[PDB]
Amino acid sequence: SMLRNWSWVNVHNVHSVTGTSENVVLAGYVGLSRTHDYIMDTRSTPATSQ
Amino acid sequence: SMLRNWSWVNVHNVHSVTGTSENVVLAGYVGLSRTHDYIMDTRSTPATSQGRRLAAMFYYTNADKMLSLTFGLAGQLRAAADTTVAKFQICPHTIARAQ
Amino acid sequence: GYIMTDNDPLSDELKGTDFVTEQFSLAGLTNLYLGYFDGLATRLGIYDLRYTYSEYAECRVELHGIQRNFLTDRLDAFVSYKCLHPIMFEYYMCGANISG
Amino acid sequence: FDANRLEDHSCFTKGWLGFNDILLFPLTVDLFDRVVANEAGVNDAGFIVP
Amino acid sequence: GRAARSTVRMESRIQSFGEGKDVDNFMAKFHNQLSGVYERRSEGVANFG
Amino acid sequence: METVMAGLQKTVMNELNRVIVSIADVPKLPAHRIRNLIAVLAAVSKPNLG
Repeated sequence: SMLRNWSWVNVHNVHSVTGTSENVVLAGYVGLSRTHDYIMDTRSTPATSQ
Repeated sequence: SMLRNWSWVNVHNVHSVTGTSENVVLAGYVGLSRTHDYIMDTRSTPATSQGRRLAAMFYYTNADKMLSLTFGLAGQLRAAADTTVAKFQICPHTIARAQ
Repeated sequence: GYIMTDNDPLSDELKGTDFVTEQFSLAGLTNLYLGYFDGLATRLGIYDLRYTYSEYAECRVELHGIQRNFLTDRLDAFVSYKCLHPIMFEYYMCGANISG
Repeated sequence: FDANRLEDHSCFTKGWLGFNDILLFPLTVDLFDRVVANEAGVNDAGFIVP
Repeated sequence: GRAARSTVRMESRIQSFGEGKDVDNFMAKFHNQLSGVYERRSEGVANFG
Repeated sequence: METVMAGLQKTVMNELNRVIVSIADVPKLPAHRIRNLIAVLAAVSKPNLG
């Protein structure tokens, strides 16, 4: 059942839908800004209506 | 076979192609400037399209082609040194008089 | 820096011609691909960040077919990287076609 | 340092009278858990030094 | 080589640069860009960066 | 929890130890559905999503 799903193919003919690869290293959410704003009651809830 | 190839000659009658000697010490490639500029922006190249063409020929070359290129330069420079020697009368007497 | 053709004697003869006169780089080739893909995908209302990430100092974007050995399967050298049928292209691109 | 040449001090350690001992007073716990940090095989929020 | 008399040497001298450039923020770029090849939290990637 | 917050220091990558997601109020969901998403949130961080 795995040969029938084209597991036999040359892996060099499989292209990403963008044609590119990617190495992402992004500074992310830590949560110190949101917890600080909650204690000061400035912006307690950050989730918007949308 | 070494004697038949004149291993016995005077090492002073053997003249460089240029009529000069040399001792060059010029500060060179380290690679910290090339690697620093890569981390700043990985989307550039240090190799220009003229250097990629020159690189291609060295892939596609044999010793015979390179030997004639440089054994022709050695003739060209030795004829320009022979002109300079004749012009300025460079002989052991003339160099010793300068010393 | 590789003359890759399906005809093995042809790539040996192309070394001594004006084929090697004009040159280009993988970095320059990639930078044109990301620039055009970003503008086109936006015009299709996608807004992908493959070009935004390429301009971050900790992120690198490369073409997908780089990890293969180009000296091996040279008989598929001139086959493009278009993946989907000429009709599934018209399905997405509102009747537009690129080949036929 | 003790006398290392001719039963006398060197050119550099001679005449050093010293001062009051340095007290490393951490204003944060970082210096405390970096000194006892064992960087051999564990993640421990430190460098991987083989 | 009995009559050569010419020598050539290359010096790998490095100088300092970037009077203000915040060393610690480049060291972050270096060990993040090269994380896909070399182990990011190591004493060699921090030293060479 | 207070044991966890005691060791919540900054690493050598100028990086916090963990990602903080502070919950003030809870979206209206069944309890079992809430427990299931905690399982997901514990596994989203692991390599290959656990």
